[PDB]
Amino acid sequence: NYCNQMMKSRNLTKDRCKPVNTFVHESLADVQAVCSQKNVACKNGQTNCYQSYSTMSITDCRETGSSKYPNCAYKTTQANKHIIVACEGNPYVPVHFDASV
Amino acid sequence: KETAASKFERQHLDS
Ligand SMILES: [Cl-]
Ligand SMILES: [Cl-]
Ligand SMILES: [Cl-]
Ligand SMILES: [Cl-]
Ligand SMILES: [Cl-]
Ligand SMILES: [Cl-]
Ligand SMILES: [Cl-]
Ligand SMILES: [Cl-]
Ligand SMILES: [Cl-]
Ligand SMILES: [Cl-]
Ligand SMILES: [Cl-]
Ligand SMILES: [Cl-]
Repeated sequence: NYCNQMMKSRNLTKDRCKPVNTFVHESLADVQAVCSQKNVACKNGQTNCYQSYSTMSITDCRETGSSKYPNCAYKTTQANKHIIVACEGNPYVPVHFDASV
Repeated sequence: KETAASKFERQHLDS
């Protein structure tokens, strides 16, 4: 499946099984653009989080209950959701994927 | 050495 393939290729399952990961099917520039969209509170108390005006194409990858390194196994869920990112730096760009809504 | 912005792109972007 896509999750197993992309998780491996992107070095999230080569040296562990990362329990959860989200992939966004939008251009890098359109995701970066989120950092000047709607400012929202972060879960951690900071306020450098931003929510996309638009829903975006995303794939959620979540480890199965039986999955165990090295034989990582994922469930793949596809959705169109608003994304929430934490932004930082100069340029002010996404550094953490927080949630999808 | 990968930056935080680099790590986000690798982990999350699949344009
Ligand atoms: Cl990683
Ligand atoms: Cl692991
Ligand atoms: Cl982990
Ligand atoms: Cl994620
Ligand atoms: Cl791109
Ligand atoms: Cl958050
Ligand atoms: Cl909360
Ligand atoms: Cl803050
Ligand atoms: Cl989730
Ligand atoms: Cl959906
Ligand atoms: Cl942060
Ligand atoms: Cl950095």
